[PDB]
Amino acid sequence: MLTLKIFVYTVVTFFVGLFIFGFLSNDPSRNPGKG
Amino acid sequence: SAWYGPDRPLFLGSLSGEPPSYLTGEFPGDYGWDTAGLSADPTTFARYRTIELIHARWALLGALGIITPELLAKNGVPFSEDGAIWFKAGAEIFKEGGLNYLGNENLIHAQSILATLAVQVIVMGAAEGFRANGEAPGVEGLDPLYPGGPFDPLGLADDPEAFAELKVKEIKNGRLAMFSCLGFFVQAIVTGKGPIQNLQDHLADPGVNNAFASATKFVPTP
Amino acid sequence: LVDDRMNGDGTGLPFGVNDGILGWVIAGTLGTIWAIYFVSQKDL
Amino acid sequence: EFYGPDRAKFLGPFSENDTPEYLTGEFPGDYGWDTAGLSADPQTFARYREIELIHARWALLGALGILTPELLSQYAGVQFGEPVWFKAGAQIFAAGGLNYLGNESLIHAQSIIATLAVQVVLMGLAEAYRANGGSEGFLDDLDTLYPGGAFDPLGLADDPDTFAELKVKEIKNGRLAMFSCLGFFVQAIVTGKGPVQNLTDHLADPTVNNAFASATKFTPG
Amino acid sequence: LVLKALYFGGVYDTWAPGGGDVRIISNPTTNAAIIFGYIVKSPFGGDGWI
Amino acid sequence: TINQFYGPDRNKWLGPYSTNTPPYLTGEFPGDYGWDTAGLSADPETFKRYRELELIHARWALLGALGMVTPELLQDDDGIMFGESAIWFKAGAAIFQEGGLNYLGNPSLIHAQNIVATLAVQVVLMGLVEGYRVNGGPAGEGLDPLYPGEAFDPLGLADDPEAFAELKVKEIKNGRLAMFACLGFFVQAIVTGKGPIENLTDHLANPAENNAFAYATKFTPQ
Amino acid sequence: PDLEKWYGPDRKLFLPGGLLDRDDVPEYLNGELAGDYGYDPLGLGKDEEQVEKYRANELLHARWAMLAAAGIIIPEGLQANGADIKGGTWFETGAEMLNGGTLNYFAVPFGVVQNPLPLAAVTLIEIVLLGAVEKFRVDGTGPAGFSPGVGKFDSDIFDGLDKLYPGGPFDPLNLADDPEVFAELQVKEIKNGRLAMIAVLAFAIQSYVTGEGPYANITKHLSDPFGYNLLTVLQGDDRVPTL
Ligand code: CHL
Ligand code: CHL
Ligand code: CHL
Ligand code: CLA
Ligand SMILES: CCCCCCCCCCCCCCCCCC(=O)OC[C@H](CO)OC(=O)CCCCCCCCCCCCCCCCC
Ligand SMILES: CC1=C[C@H](O)CC(C)(C)[C@H]1/C=C/C(C)=C/C=C/C(C)=C/C=C/C=C(C)/C=C/C=C(C)/C=C/C1=C(C)C[C@H](O)CC1(C)C
Ligand SMILES: CC1=C[C@H](O)CC(C)(C)[C@H]1/C=C/C(C)=C/C=C/C(C)=C/C=C/C=C(C)/C=C/C=C(C)/C=C/C1=C(C)C[C@H](O)CC1(C)C
Ligand SMILES: CC1=C[C@H](O)CC(C)(C)[C@H]1/C=C/C(C)=C/C=C/C(C)=C/C=C/C=C(C)/C=C/C=C(C)/C=C/C1=C(C)C[C@H](O)CC1(C)C
Repeated sequence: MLTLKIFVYTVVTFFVGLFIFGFLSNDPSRNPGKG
Repeated sequence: SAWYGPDRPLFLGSLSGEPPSYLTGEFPGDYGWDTAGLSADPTTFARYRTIELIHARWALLGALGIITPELLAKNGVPFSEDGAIWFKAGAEIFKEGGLNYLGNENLIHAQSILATLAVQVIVMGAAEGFRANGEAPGVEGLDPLYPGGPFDPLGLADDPEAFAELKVKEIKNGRLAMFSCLGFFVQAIVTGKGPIQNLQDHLADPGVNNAFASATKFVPTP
Repeated sequence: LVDDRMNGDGTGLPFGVNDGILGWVIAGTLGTIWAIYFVSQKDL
Repeated sequence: EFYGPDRAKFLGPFSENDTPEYLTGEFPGDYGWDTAGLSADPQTFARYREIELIHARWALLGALGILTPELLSQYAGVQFGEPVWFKAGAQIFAAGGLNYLGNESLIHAQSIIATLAVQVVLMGLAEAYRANGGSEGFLDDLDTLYPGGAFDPLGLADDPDTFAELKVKEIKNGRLAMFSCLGFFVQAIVTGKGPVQNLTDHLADPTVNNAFASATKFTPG
Repeated sequence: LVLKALYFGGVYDTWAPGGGDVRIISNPTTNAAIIFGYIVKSPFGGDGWI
Repeated sequence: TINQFYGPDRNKWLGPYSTNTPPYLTGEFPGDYGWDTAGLSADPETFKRYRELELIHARWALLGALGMVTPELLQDDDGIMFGESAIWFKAGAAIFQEGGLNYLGNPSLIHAQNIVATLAVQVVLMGLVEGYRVNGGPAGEGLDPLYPGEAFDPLGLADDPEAFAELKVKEIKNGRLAMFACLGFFVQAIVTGKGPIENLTDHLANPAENNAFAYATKFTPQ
Repeated sequence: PDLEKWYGPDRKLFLPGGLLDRDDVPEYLNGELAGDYGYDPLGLGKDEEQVEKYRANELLHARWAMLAAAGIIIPEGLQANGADIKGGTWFETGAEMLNGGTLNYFAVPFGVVQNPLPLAAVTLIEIVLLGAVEKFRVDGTGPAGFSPGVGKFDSDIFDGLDKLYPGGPFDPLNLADDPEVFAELQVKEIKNGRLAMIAVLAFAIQSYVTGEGPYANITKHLSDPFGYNLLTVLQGDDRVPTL
């Protein structure tokens, strides 16, 4: 169970880190318009 | 943020005053701090800059190596009683178990302090005689202070502006590590416990567990 | 006792970490994502 | 050897390429060591040479002088008030006072303030005559660092060759004596036994009786 | 609010004995671990976040 | 006259037995008795930095010596005006008393308990003060770095440069005497554990036995 | 700098822009004096002669009331924390030496010395000292000198000086030679003086109402904010609760 807990914990913090740094990676510049 | 030239930030900010003329601002970390005039001439400045940067790298390695093993001791790596506390780590070689890297008996497991010092003398003497001279079996012409080449495997030091910015990061991180190494040396003597132990005592009750509790402990008493 | 459990419920357990390796891998994984993000800068 | 472009170096083959340009080997004991670089100024370098020279000589006096009481306690059983040098001063605080070789009628000194006053005035007048380079014609000359006149009775100052290698021998023996003097000083604070006593205890078992055996003595509590 | 709890009459405590009363707060928990362990705490049963 | 203190005809750091003194010491600065056998100030601007150090230290040590003596002079017969902290090297712990640090025996004076607050207030105030000293501020922006003399001399004093120079010689000789004294206070405190005034009174009781000679056996190794 | 916030046509008035158009100010206060907020509901100013003549009395009242504010707040506080003052409270300090009971002077930090001279000597030298000073003030005639700013000045310096601002002998530390900073400090002085005048009149009415000193007022108010204020003191005794 502890091995499963460490596995789910690293999976969740990996995906949440992807979300955090993806929205930090200049997101208001992804528009297809002018401005 | 203009880390070079006359418009660089100085060691007192808005109240800095006119920096010394030899500290023009062409070298990394130039905060215009030479109040004792040690580097008026170029040669003392070059030698002192070498002492700076060599000490900076030695202190970065030192600060990480003082922080790491006692952190791992708190993590479950089994250092018994003195391999955790940095200033007592050297005393670990005399115990019946020897000196075990990461607490495992299969790792290192050293018993001869004379042998480990002798191997270190020949290795570091060759390395430092090579560093001073600027020649080795495989490298011919390299900067004595910023060598590179085989010392830059990742190609990180290529383009001059990134090189200079990383030099500023190097010198400032090194100065911070030198400051913390002075801190480790002083808190070792006056408290008698590890640096992270000092931190966790300061994290429990900072209002009383600080450096002011250990001020009266060195009063010479008749 | 008849069977082995974590018994991590309650206790005000920060981030739900009962062993330090959990906090270490959380910090380490956020650090790896930050490392790739940071080195992959000065782009676009 | 010891002079000119192929002089000996403080790192040997490792001091071939990076050497200071101010260390040209005109002076005895020159090996090229200014890694910290405290002598980029020429007259400042001259002042440090003066410091190094008489420092070496004073160290030679100390190094020979703090072996002889303990060596004489060894072998032919010479008795003292106290033989070990770092506890020699308390000899003057004993009941029998200070005696040169244990004889009550050798010097028998008890007035420590008076001997301090005598030593201060005599060595002060000696040093003042040294630094001034003589006055009113009484030795009112010489280089004040290698005098020779009225200080070299054996006359081993001629033959500029022999003077050069003898000067190198002087500074090099002095540097050995300074290194030894730091040995005596640090063994005094760490071991608390005489230099010869530490060498005697050293010959029994070097494996367990090294400097690491007292490496845990100064562990903070 | 801190000043009101420390020197301006105290605040109402239901955990004081006798049914609770208005008590003057003495020695608040300034421990950072106790303060931020509530924040880092899970919101679910047994922990309830803050 | 003033020639005793300036020019080649001045007094010397070894008197009539000093001709080989150093040639960069022309006799244009206060003090300057010719004592530079180490030769550290042969460099001109490092010499300038060293004079700045000299005068700043001189002023600080005049204040320090007169402050290390003045509480122990103002101590009374029963010892109720000040507690045990009338001795200078135990003054700081006076802020750890339940009555706090009170400037005299009356609790109406200062009455400070927060050493952290006192340290932070001192750091901020002294930072602004020394930044004004190095760069310039309300008290001056282009005055002399060592002798500003426009708000720092409100009682006139520094007129008629003939008297001004010899008064500066008084500054530097009083200062150097003070730093010699402060070195005395430190080395007396570390080897006795007694206040400087009681060192003086114990010596005035018995000068043959009450001297550092009696304390020369204190640091002996076992 | 920033002297266009106290002088000129654009300056801080006694009301902001919405409640006071700039044309509502008296014409004789258009930013020529330090502390000109255009505050004149009742026409006492008339014109510039009467304005500067009243400013003379305003400035003297200010320079008295500021020292007064310090002299009422300081020794009462010193006695309250434990100095040996015996009469720090201002409305009963005079009652100490009615029967020869001379006051104790605190030369802080080296003070608490007894003043060995009685009320008759106090008042005789007080009139002969400040009467001499005030006769000097209207005449601009001063006998001797030795001021720190200019040492041992003769009597031929007070003539030609500006009345109500006599720089030189009365300026030991200078810091007013720049007219810019001198004007800024004039505004600072007159505003501090008006503040202290309000403060000392508040001290008076607070003493008349509460029967105690203003340092006691601020200390008890900081101890119990709602339990000690004006509406608390005029209650007399408690309050019937509304339960
Ligand atoms: C006429 C002879 C004359 C002589 C010999 C000296 C000698 C000296 N002057 Mg003086 N002066 C003289 C005339 C004059 N001086 C001055 C004005 C000054 C000033 C203003 C100053 C001196 C200073 C000095 C000293 C500089 C050298 C030094 O530091 O040595 C080092 C000294 C020694 C190595 C002697 C050590 C003796 C030893 C017995 C000490 C005790 C040892 C302990 C028992 C153990 C200690 C170590 C242990 C703990 C391990 C020195 C002692 C300077 C100084 O150093 O002041 C403090 C200084 O600032 N002189 C004037 C007036 C213009 C003079 C006029 O004639
Ligand atoms: C030049 C300044 C200075 C000096 C010399 C001292 C010295 C001392 N303080 Mg103090 N302090 C100083 C400044 C300050 N202190 C405090 C606040 C306190 C407190 C709260 C306490 C002390 C205490 C002590 C004593 C510690 C006991 C002891 O024997 O320690 C070792 C010291 C000696 C054996 C004396 C000889 C000193 C010498 C070896 C060192 C001189 C060189 C310095 C390293 C120079 C450092 C320069 C600075 C700018 C980095 C000690 C003599 C404690 C005390 O009195 O306990 C009874 C105490 O409780 N200090 C503040 C904040 C307001 C300071 C601000 O500047
Ligand atoms: C270079 C000179 C020199 C040195 C190194 C020493 C060293 C010593 N003497 Mg000393 N002395 C010296 C000169 C003189 N002594 C005396 C008179 C006495 C007496 C009467 C006594 C001593 C004692 C001592 C010891 C101090 C006690 C102790 O354990 O301290 C701590 C010791 C150490 C930390 C180790 C050794 C110190 C060394 C590393 C420091 C060297 C510092 C300087 C570089 C030396 C030069 C300083 C000045 C002169 C320029 C110590 C080992 C005492 C003793 O032995 O009691 C048992 C004692 O009673 N001395 C006189 C006057 C005649 C001297 C010179 O004129
Ligand atoms: C967030 C609130 C706020 C802000 C940012 C402003 C800002 C401004 N007001 Mg204004 N005003 C406010 C609220 C506010 N007002 C309220 C509540 C009132 C009714 C009393 C007024 C009535 C008012 C008038 C009549 C005028 C202005 C004017 C102005 C302008 C400049 C002059 C000035 O300082 O006014 C002065 C305002 C005061 C002197 C009120 C006293 C403010 C002090 C400093 C109170 C200290 C605050 C303290 C923390 C209490 C807050 C408690 C809080 C918990 C509720 C300026 C841009 C002027 C203007 O319009 O220019 C053309 C003008 O004529 N205001
Ligand atoms: C149980 C423990 C888990 C608790 C999670 C919280 C841990 C504490 C982190 C709080 C830091 C606050 C981040 C605010 C700025 C982030 C925006 C950014 O990123 O801005 C990005 C910006 C871009 O230039 O850079 C920058 O400003 C520099 C970024 C500063 C962030 C410092 C990170 C600390 C060390 C990272 C991991 C140690 C790495 C080890 C793993 C690596 C592989 C082994
Ligand atoms: C700039 C200036 C200018 C002005 O004017 C003048 C002046 C003052 C001169 C100046 C300043 C200066 C300074 C600041 C200095 C300082 C320094 C330092 C601190 C160093 C350290 C430095 C430090 C260092 C190197 C450190 C190092 C460390 C090390 C190696 C360590 C090691 C180790 C480890 C890992 C762990 C184990 O278990 C133990 C050991 C083995 C032990
Ligand atoms: C070159 C260089 C270059 C780079 O770059 C930089 C640097 C690093 C800086 C450098 C180096 C330097 C060095 C090495 C130094 C060292 C020195 C020494 C060791 C000294 C001693 C020195 C030492 C000495 C003098 C000593 C002396 C001694 C004595 C007197 C003694 C006395 C005594 C006696 C007899 C007897 C009695 O019973 C005791 C006593 C009293 C005790
Ligand atoms: C010239 C020459 C030349 C040749 O060639 C070479 C050589 C040898 C290098 C030379 C010499 C040099 C010298 C002599 C030096 C010395 C110095 C000093 C001693 C300083 C002090 C200096 C000193 C000082 C600043 C001091 C200061 C002090 C202070 C702050 C104090 C404070 C205090 C007090 C009040 C009291 C209380 O309760 C405590 C406290 C709070 C703590």
